[PDB]
Amino acid sequence: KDKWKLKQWYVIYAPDFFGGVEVGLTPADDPEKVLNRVVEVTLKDITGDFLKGHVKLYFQVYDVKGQNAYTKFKGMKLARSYIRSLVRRRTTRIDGIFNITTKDGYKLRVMAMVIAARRIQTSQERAIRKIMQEIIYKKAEELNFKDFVLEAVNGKIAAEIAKEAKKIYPLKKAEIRKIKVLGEPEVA
Amino acid sequence: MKRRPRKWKKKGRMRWKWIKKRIRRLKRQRKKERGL
Amino acid sequence: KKEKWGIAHIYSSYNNTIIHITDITGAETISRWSGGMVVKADRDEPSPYAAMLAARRAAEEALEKGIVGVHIRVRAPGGSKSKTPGPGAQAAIRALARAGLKIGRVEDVTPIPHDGTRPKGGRRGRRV
Amino acid sequence: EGYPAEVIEIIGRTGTTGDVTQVKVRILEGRDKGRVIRRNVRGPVRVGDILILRETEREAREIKSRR
RNA sequence: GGGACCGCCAGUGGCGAAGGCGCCCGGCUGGAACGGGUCCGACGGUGAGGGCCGAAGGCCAGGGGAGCGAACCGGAUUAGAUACCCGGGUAGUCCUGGCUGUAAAGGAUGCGGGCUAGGUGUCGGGCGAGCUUCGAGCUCGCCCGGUGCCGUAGGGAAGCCGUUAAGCCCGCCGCCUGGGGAGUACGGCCGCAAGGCUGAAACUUAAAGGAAUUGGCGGGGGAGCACUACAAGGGGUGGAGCGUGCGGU
RNA sequence: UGGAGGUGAUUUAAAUGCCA
RNA sequence: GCGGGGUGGAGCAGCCUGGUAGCUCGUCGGGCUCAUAACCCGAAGAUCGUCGGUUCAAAUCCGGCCCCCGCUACCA
Ligand SMILES: [Mg+2]
Ligand SMILES: [Mg+2]
Ligand SMILES: [Mg+2]
Ligand SMILES: [Mg+2]
Repeated sequence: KDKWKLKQWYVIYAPDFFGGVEVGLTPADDPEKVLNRVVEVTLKDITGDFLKGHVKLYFQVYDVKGQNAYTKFKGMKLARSYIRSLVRRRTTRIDGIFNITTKDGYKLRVMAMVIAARRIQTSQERAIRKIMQEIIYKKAEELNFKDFVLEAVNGKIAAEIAKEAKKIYPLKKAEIRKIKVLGEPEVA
Repeated sequence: MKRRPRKWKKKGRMRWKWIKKRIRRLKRQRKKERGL
Repeated sequence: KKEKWGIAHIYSSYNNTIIHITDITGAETISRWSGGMVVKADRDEPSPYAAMLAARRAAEEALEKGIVGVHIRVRAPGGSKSKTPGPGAQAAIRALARAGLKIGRVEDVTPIPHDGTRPKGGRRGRRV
Repeated sequence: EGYPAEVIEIIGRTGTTGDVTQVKVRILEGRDKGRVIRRNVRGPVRVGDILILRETEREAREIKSRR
């Protein structure tokens, strides 16, 4: 059918900071329409080594220049079955939800999680949480936006919470889980 | 109603809840019904 | 490149089943098939048989327009109701690949609430 | 239409009147030709017969562990 | 754009006088356990009448009305079905100031003190040895506190309790004295209402109630059968006239 | 050895019975 | 001014579209249970008020007569 057979195959790009690597094919007629659809892909597909298979990412387009939608970051999500495989009995998860902003002004909301080895009472728990918020605050003052999203999802901050939180009690699989954007700044 | 719990046993009788409700429909009466 | 791809949402139930074959971003539908379209009886509206039939015919459409391989997204009504998938899952996905379209990442996206709203019934259940 | 498949094991008898029979057989030819499936048959059967079927994709429904 | 709960870790796990109490951060705030060659100097137990708190439900107003929804309107089901099933939907649930003071409010066990075997986990604290990525960590003993199970002396009609007595000793308190008629009657006391606290008698009957023991049964669960059971097959009676046995007249 | 607790499930239409 | 059905013991179905009164409660009787009721099935059962017309042919379309008769001229 023409309604079908009048479509037109635009292409998407990885956002610039990841290094442009093409992903996906999308059909559409007129360039005014496909400007607020979103994408999900893994990390493995964009220069990804397998063992980062359980990471999941999001871009939203922002422009249509002649069969090219250059994307823009939107968020990041982990695999629900994956974390489901961590929280078992006698484990006592630890939650942390935080608001930060960035040098260049992007303000974001992150939700990072730890898991101890045993059960522990709060007065040896909440300190962990305070420690996480601290060693993230300091972090998010020196970095641009694009670079911040780079290294957390690279898998880097984990190796630091899983360093200064051990100094209270031994633990396993410390890391950040989901990242959602809030707005975008006025400058530039 | 100053309960007496030997009656709920439902042995050779009827439920208690649904007897209370019916005694109300007569105390409300002999109070209202020209008991003035 | 030349890799045309797409996403198939598959929505199950106790009472019917639904297949939705879509573009990559998910906003542009391609082909839609149900259970109430092929078979008739309402005993077998949930059978695996209608599941297969409609779920082969779905591929038999979306295979011409250009879709090649597919990712899967399975889902139950969930939410404020039952959390169990219908038995039609392997009634579609076992047979879908058998229709020649490839397979990529496969996942269910069952919606669960953190203490959602009130279920039906109430203090005595579906008192059959 | 004429597809034959070969019986390679009898597994049990189900049916409200003890009539069907759980029997894991192998297809011998076709787009499958080598996949071994699960079906219930009617009549008497021996290990080593040559059965015809007509769908090669039905995947009969499981039993209560044969016992 | 809204309104209403805070999933999985979650533990005979903690906290409270009892009802209750579970997303996160800052302030305010009561109590208990532990460790203490600290201080005051019998200052205590109970408690009639008295005084406070007290899930849900109803009601006074004002706000809020997502989902859930007696009342109420439909289709079903049915011998009927004002009940079970289904599609809708008023009051309520929700927020502020109130009166109501009702529960299987159940450890169905009031509250304080002394004593009388041993075993076995687990939360807090502490003391002692070991390790230890040296961490506010991980093992193992021993002392004092709450929460669990098995079981001696003894105790009970037996279910069963066993230092968290239903054992043995010293205190104070409230109720019960066949069963119903009955929590009714008449009278007073608080309530805005609905109702709540106090509570007899005439007469009628020979017993109602508890704990365990065999068996029958179960539209309870397992094990195992049979052509007077079914499945799979073969042949029939019921329908005609007649032989022959009962019913009845 | 025996339980002692918890989460889910748990099925059409099936009324009644002199006399010693 | 009219105008309607003119139907088995009972609801009257069915009427321009034309050949089987058409099912349903009830009456006889036969089945299942141990026995009853529910449940099942054969039977009885009027044959369209009635004289007609139209109609090869009928309630079926149109009329004589008559059964019972159901709506005929209200807001201080
Ligand atoms: Mg008593
Ligand atoms: Mg007193
Ligand atoms: Mg039923
Ligand atoms: Mg009978």
